[PDB]
Amino acid sequence: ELVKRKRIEAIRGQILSKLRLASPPSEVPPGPLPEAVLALYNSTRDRVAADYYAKEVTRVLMVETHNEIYDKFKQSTHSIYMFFQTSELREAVPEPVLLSRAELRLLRLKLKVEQHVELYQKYSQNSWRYLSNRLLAPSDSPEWLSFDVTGVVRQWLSRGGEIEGFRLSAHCSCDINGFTTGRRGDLATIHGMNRPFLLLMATPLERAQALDTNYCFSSTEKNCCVRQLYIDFRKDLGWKWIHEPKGYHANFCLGPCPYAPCCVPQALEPLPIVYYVGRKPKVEQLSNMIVRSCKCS
Amino acid sequence: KTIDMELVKRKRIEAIRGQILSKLRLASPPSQGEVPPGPLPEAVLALYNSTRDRVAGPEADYYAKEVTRVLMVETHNEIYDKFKQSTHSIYMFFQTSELREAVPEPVLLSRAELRLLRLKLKVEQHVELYQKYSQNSWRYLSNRLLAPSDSPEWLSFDVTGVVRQWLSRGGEIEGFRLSAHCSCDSRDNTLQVDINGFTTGRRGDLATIHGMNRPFLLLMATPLERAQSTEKNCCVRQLYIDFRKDLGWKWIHEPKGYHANFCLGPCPYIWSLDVLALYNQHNPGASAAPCCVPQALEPLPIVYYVRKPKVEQLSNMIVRSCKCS
Amino acid sequence: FNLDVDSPAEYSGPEGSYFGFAVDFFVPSASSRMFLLVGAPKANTTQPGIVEGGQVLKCDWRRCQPIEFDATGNRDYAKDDPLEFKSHQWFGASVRSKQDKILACAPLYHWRTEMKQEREPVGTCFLQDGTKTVEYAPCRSQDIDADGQGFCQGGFSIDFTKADRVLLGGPGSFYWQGQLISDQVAEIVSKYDPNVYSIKYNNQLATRTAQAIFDDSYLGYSVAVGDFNGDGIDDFVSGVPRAARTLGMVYIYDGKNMSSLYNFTGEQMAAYFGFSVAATDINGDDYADVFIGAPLFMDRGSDGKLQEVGQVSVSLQRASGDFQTTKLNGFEVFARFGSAIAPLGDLDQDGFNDIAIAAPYGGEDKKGIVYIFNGRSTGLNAVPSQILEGQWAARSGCPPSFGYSMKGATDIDKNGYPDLIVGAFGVDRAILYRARPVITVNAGLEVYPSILNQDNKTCSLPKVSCFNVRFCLKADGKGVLPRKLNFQVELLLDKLKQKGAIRRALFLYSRSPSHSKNMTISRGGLMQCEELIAYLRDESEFRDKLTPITIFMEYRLDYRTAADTTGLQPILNQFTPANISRQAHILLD
Ligand SMILES: *[C@@H]1O[C@H](CO)[C@@H](O[C@@H]2O[C@H](CO)[C@@H](O[C@@H]3O[C@H](CO[C@H]4O[C@H](CO[C@H]5O[C@H](CO)[C@@H](O)[C@H](O)[C@@H]5O)[C@@H](O)[C@H](O[C@H]5O[C@H](CO)[C@@H](O)[C@H](O)[C@@H]5O)[C@@H]4O)[C@@H](O)[C@H](O[C@H]4O[C@H](CO)[C@@H](O)[C@H](O)[C@@H]4O)[C@@H]3O)[C@H](O)[C@H]2NC(C)=O)[C@H](O)[C@H]1NC(C)=O
Ligand SMILES: *[C@@H]1O[C@H](CO)[C@@H](O[C@@H]2O[C@H](CO)[C@@H](O[C@@H]3O[C@H](CO[C@H]4O[C@H](CO)[C@@H](O)[C@H](O)[C@@H]4O)[C@@H](O)[C@H](O[C@H]4O[C@H](CO)[C@@H](O)[C@H](O)[C@@H]4O[C@H]4O[C@H](CO)[C@@H](O)[C@H](O)[C@@H]4O)[C@@H]3O)[C@H](O)[C@H]2NC(C)=O)[C@H](O)[C@H]1NC(C)=O
Ligand SMILES: *[C@@H]1O[C@H](CO)[C@@H](O[C@@H]2O[C@H](CO)[C@@H](O[C@@H]3O[C@H](CO[C@H]4O[C@H](CO[C@H]5O[C@H](CO)[C@@H](O)[C@H](O)[C@@H]5O)[C@@H](O)[C@H](O)[C@@H]4O)[C@@H](O)[C@H](O[C@H]4O[C@H](CO)[C@@H](O)[C@H](O)[C@@H]4O)[C@@H]3O)[C@H](O)[C@H]2NC(C)=O)[C@H](O)[C@H]1NC(C)=O
Ligand SMILES: *[C@@H]1O[C@H](CO)[C@@H](O[C@@H]2O[C@H](CO)[C@@H](O[C@@H]3O[C@H](CO)[C@@H](O)[C@H](O[C@H]4O[C@H](CO)[C@@H](O)[C@H](O)[C@@H]4O)[C@@H]3O)[C@H](O)[C@H]2NC(C)=O)[C@H](O)[C@H]1NC(C)=O
Ligand SMILES: *[C@@H]1O[C@H](CO)[C@@H](O[C@@H]2O[C@H](CO)[C@@H](O[C@@H]3O[C@H](CO[C@H]4O[C@H](CO)[C@@H](O)[C@H](O)[C@@H]4O)[C@@H](O)[C@H](O)[C@@H]3O)[C@H](O)[C@H]2NC(C)=O)[C@H](O)[C@H]1NC(C)=O
Ligand SMILES: *[C@@H]1O[C@H](CO)[C@@H](O[C@@H]2O[C@H](CO)[C@@H](O[C@@H]3O[C@H](CO)[C@@H](O)[C@H](O)[C@@H]3O)[C@H](O)[C@H]2NC(C)=O)[C@H](O)[C@H]1NC(C)=O
Ligand SMILES: *[C@@H]1O[C@H](CO)[C@@H](O[C@@H]2O[C@H](CO)[C@@H](O)[C@H](O)[C@H]2NC(C)=O)[C@H](O)[C@H]1NC(C)=O
Ligand SMILES: *[C@@H]1O[C@H](CO)[C@@H](O)[C@H](O)[C@H]1NC(C)=O
Ligand SMILES: [Ca+2]
Ligand SMILES: [Ca+2]
Ligand SMILES: [Ca+2]
Ligand SMILES: [Ca+2]
Repeated sequence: ELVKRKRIEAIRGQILSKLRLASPPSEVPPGPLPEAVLALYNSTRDRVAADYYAKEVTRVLMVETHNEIYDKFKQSTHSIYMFFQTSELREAVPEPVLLSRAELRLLRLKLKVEQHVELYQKYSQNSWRYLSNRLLAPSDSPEWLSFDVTGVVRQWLSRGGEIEGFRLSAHCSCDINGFTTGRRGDLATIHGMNRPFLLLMATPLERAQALDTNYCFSSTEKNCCVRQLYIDFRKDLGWKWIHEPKGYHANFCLGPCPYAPCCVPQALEPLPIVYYVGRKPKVEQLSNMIVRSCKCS
Repeated sequence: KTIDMELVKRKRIEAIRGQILSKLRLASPPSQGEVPPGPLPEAVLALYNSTRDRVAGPEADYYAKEVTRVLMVETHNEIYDKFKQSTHSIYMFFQTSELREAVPEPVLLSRAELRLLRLKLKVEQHVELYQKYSQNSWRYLSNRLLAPSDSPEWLSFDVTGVVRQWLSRGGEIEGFRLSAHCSCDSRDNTLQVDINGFTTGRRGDLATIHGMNRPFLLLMATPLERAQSTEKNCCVRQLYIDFRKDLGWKWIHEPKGYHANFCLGPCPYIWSLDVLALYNQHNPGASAAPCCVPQALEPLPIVYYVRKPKVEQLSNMIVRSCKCS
Repeated sequence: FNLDVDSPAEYSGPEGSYFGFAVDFFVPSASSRMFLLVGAPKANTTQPGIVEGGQVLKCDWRRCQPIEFDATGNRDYAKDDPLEFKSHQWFGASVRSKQDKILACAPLYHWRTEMKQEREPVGTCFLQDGTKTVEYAPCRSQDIDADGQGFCQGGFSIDFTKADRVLLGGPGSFYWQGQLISDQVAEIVSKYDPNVYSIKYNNQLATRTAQAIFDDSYLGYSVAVGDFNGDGIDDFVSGVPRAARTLGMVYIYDGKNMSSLYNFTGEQMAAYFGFSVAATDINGDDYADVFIGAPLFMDRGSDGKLQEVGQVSVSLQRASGDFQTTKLNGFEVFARFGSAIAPLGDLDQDGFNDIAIAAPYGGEDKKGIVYIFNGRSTGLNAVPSQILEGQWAARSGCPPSFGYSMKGATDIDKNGYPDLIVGAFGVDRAILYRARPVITVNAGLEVYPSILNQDNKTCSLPKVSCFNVRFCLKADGKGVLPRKLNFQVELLLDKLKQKGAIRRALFLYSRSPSHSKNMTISRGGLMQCEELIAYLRDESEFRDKLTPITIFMEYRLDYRTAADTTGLQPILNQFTPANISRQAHILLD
């Protein structure tokens, strides 16, 4: 039982350090707490589809089919358009630098067959530019997906444009597909609750206010740094049976990791080799040989 | 914690020595008196030159993979008989008698990326890739946006799932198609990418070399010659942590407990008797000092009060697996 | 403000040798010891027949040891035909170090042409990467005479990039148009050949010759490195003090293909705009910022008379490509404020880099002054937080020149704070100032109740009008310091009454208007607070019920028990060290 008790005291010093806190804060309701944050908590645990500190998670719902979302679109039966207000975005995350992860999550209804989906971004309030792509699988139950639009949200908080949005059409074969119904509400949740919302994960102002060879070779670190090591086959191994290469930079991780945390590599790179087998030369590639980065875990 | 040496580097070298031999499933280096000194073909040098070119984009994944490549069929056969070349699409064709000869059994195939050669295209282009279905139909694969490279660029597309299906059928002829992006809901189309092609009209003595650098399918498979929890080693043990019971913290409403596991077990190397047998779990990193560290972690969302309730999510808390590196 | 002036390390070299003309740090392989690199360009060496060849000394933190860069004399081109002249070559005039690499140069090295018998000052450098010592003379070429690189004086100023490229300045190239040469360190040692006097490097980056109007410009007089075009490659900054018809300029070139990026121009004739330059991010935006010294800048006085005080311009780099430029004028006439500019790193570990600027001829007896300036969100603080004074009088000849060269941003004692070396070649001396740890203290004082009744008997006594005095104390630091900081706290009740008046307060059990308490508190943990009871005197004992009773709280540190193994005593942050006071009142009607 003594093995388990040491890690707990490291968790205590971790959580407080992740909150950048030395001590916990210093009430209501005697019943169940508000379901506005329980909707956030139920949306954060639902996963179907460097920076060790904490991120404050907040969400924002979309605009109904009212509020001028209709005089521009409405009828393209093979697409769905979603719009948001910037006056509420730059209030949850004031500075665009505080934003860390911004994934757009929707809600699927149709369970039969499969469809192919393309995602676009709003440009010039008329033009749409490509973003990402994802194929969909016939799941018998309602499934919850998510699209990482962090790079999009970050640029929108720097702009004073108080009106932005997204577009979700289907595949274009170069023929319209995807949304075979004209109600626009058969394939996804429109004008109802649980409607598409943009989940945000940013760092509070209270907080703000793993480098590789590019730092580990130019500086003399006393901590967990990746050290240089060139391995020769003829010199450090005595192997003349490997034609190419005849030496490479495998390197290694050496260094302490204090607040047993070890100096382990984080990023590794494969190595192609050339050797013969009797009379048959085989060009093979070994997986994970060159140590690039190093972490502490 | 005692002075430390430069022998740490030699501990890596002796761990690399046993590592290379284990990934090749070899006990001792092979014989080189059966190998002729001198001839180094430029056919295998193009393989090695394409593997060092890293285009940006379990137990069987730790061993070595025999890398072979196959060039495509020229436009002088079959590629002009139906469509030829147009501003709308670009067609590349391959055989199967050489695809199923470099990788005999479809299961041996691990990664098969199709690599091309870009020319300077400047500002912007968008490309969609397709696969040949039956003979008539084409289905979507992947897409990729293009960057203003002033120099010739080399790309690669992971079509492993396609090649594996091509190795299972005895289809003696296959191929790909390269069109561009389709702006729809309102209709637009065209392709502007310059890929190393045939240009159809280059003749003379140098014309023969103008078929080099043509699109080829790089293959990485496992040779046919190889084929084939009880806390003894470094395994992850169960541990359920309650906040009211193991911490005494009543200031966190949700959640009220989670499973924060841990890694327990030794990771040594180069032990007597030898081992070169169990090298995939004892020290797959070949480090001077392997530690039983977590490899995969999962974040944890939390709910706490301050008059403002803040929903936050902690990074790296739940330990899933444990490795030695 | 936190530089230790009480006990600085005094290093010395041979007299008359200009010991301290160039200073730098030395941090070799792994976690080893640290050293001071000091240049003495007029120092006699043991080289055969070489008078005042100069040397660079390795000093231990505490004897100094000469570094053997070259033991040989003058090589012969032929019999009775000397090839080079190492006498009076000023080796060690500029010293720059990167990890285990030490680069020293001889700007006054002359070399005889390989075509005829000349004596042309092309300059040469010696590089030591551990054991191997190589020569580096990129201006010792076949491009001879003043029209070429014959009078280049390569190595007049040097610096290192973060990508193992050397940056060399040559003010005399191309009839003193000047030239910047950059070579990869992998090529310098690999292509070195002691039998080749003109080595051509393929990856050499150099400012080629221009039109005759640009002659006599002195490009390469000073150098500094930093990224400016937002790519990741350290770019080349250099002062061109005689450019623009003696207005002075600073050229910025790309560190990849030697192309001009940005320009700065002096605003006064012959102000030597560009004598010294430095590049360090001062406002915490990861954009290196340009510091240009103009030690001969003359400003106008209050009386309408001109006065030479020197000027440094501070240019803040922005991502939009522009620069926010301000100007910092010197304090003393003829002090040549701005002669040397040394980035200090974060001297006080506040999150913003700081910088030092020297006036080598300021202060009493023109001994020398170094001013310390701190960074902030809006840039550099124009007012200095610390004044470094020279202690060494001028014997005869050159003035002490305290501050003429300096280098910072290296924590030589592993104390958590970067330290600073200051050279004074006129008295052959170098002085190490160690940064003292900075203690931030947050003191509190609560007085409840505020209103003391004339008869409120509550606390136990065989009972008089009494009240509770609660004072809290919390401290912390950011560096290498012990946990247990011993504080000495003094409290004085009713201080406003001078010694001799009628006092009205005194503690309950201490029976004394003052209470002393020795306080060990731990930094970082929690705030330690302590309560105690004091009472007011009876009504009939003093008719003075109008003089508000100020409770005074004073606090201090032991320093002696908070010092380090090296004897470095910490120091309080400067705007928030003071004691605090509150007050309670007796009312009526
Ligand atoms: C910040 O400020 C600084 C300082 O102002 C600035 O740096 C300078 O920028 C200016 C910008 O124009 C540069 O000026 C250019 O210089 C070019 C020089 O390089 C070539 O040209 C030489 C020209 O010879 C001169 O002399 C002869 C007589 O001898 C005369 O006939 C010519 O007309 C000319 O005046 C040329 O000789 C030289 O060639 C060398 O090598 C050959 C072998 O190949 C050898 O035979 C030669 O003997 C010589 O050794 C060299 O190649 C110049 O060409 C260029 O010309 C342009 O402008 C003119 C006038 O407008 C046009 O007519 C012409 O078509 C070109 O467009 C131009 O004058 C100056 O050199 C910079 N100084 C440096 C780098 O030190 C920065 O740019 C500023 N920063 C920013 C961001 O702007
Ligand atoms: C598969 O890949 C291998 C190597 O990975 C390749 O073998 C090599 O081919 C290249 C061809 O590109 C050869 O590189 C050439 O080298 C010569 C001279 O090199 C000497 O020195 C080397 C030591 O490094 C010796 O081993 C060698 O035997 C030679 O003695 C260069 O002159 C070539 O051209 C350069 O200069 C030109 C000017 O004439 C430039 O226009 C050109 O760009 C070349 O590069 C220069 O400019 C670059 C900037 O763009 C700069 O970065 C360079 O440093 C240089 O200054 C050419 O580089 C190489 O020697 C071969 N290796 C060996 C061991 O022989 C296989 O051919 C390849 N197989 C294929 C492609 O099928
Ligand atoms: C010697 O080296 C220098 C630099 O080391 C070379 O200078 C480079 O020139 C090229 C032009 O060939 C420039 O590329 C252009 O980029 C445009 C897009 O902007 C990008 O660059 C920005 C640079 O940073 C800016 O801010 C800094 C302040 O920090 C300023 O000082 C600087 O001047 C810039 O303003 C990035 O910040 C930005 O994010 C972008 O990434 C392109 O529009 C441009 O044209 C392209 O598109 C054309 C049609 O649209 C097409 O026809 C062209 O072929 C081209 O593809 C071009 O790409 C580099 O920006 C510039 N370097 C730097 C650091 O700015 C110099 O060319 C070289 N000389 C030789 C002989 O090799
Ligand atoms: C938000 O998240 C909370 C949890 O974080 C979630 O609470 C869930 O409530 C349901 C109850 O509807 C729990 O599921 C129940 O589990 C018990 C066994 O332990 C079953 O007996 C329950 O019976 C169901 O089946 C009936 C069939 O006739 C249904 O008619 C009936 O309605 C019951 O659903 C049921 O299986 C569930 O365990 C919790 N969640 C967790 C994690 O425990 C809440 O519903 C979420 N709210 C929203 C709006 O998303
Ligand atoms: C006559 O004199 C009496 C004694 O000199 C006075 O009695 C005092 O009355 C004040 C109320 O005005 C009390 O102040 C309160 O104290 C509580 C203490 O609770 C805290 O205790 C500890 C600190 O010791 C802390 O750790 C806890 O967490 C609590 O927070 C404060 O919480 C209140 O805010 C309030 O300030 C004095 O404590 C009390 N003195 C004594 C000795 O009990 C009386 O008021 C005088 N009459 C007058 C002026 O008319
Ligand atoms: C380094 O060593 C050199 C000698 O190797 C020292 O130079 C010497 O300097 C003194 C004056 O400081 C010279 O004395 C002079 O002699 C002439 C006669 O030739 C006389 O007329 C002058 O009035 C004066 O007394 C001496 O000649 C000269 N030595 C040589 C060989 O020229 C130099 O001072 C030393 N520097 C340091 C920093 O140690
Ligand atoms: C408590 O410390 C403060 C420091 O702020 C002392 O205030 C100084 O007062 C003298 C004259 O009263 C001034 O000349 C100084 O300029 C003040 N210091 C500052 C920083 O402004 C105060 O005197 C101290 N308390 C006692 C009783 O001496
Ligand atoms: C506290 O220490 C001081 C020395 O600074 C000493 O003079 C005094 O007597 C000590 N007082 C107590 C109560 O220990
Ligand atoms: Ca740069
Ligand atoms: Ca800056
Ligand atoms: Ca600072
Ligand atoms: Ca220090």
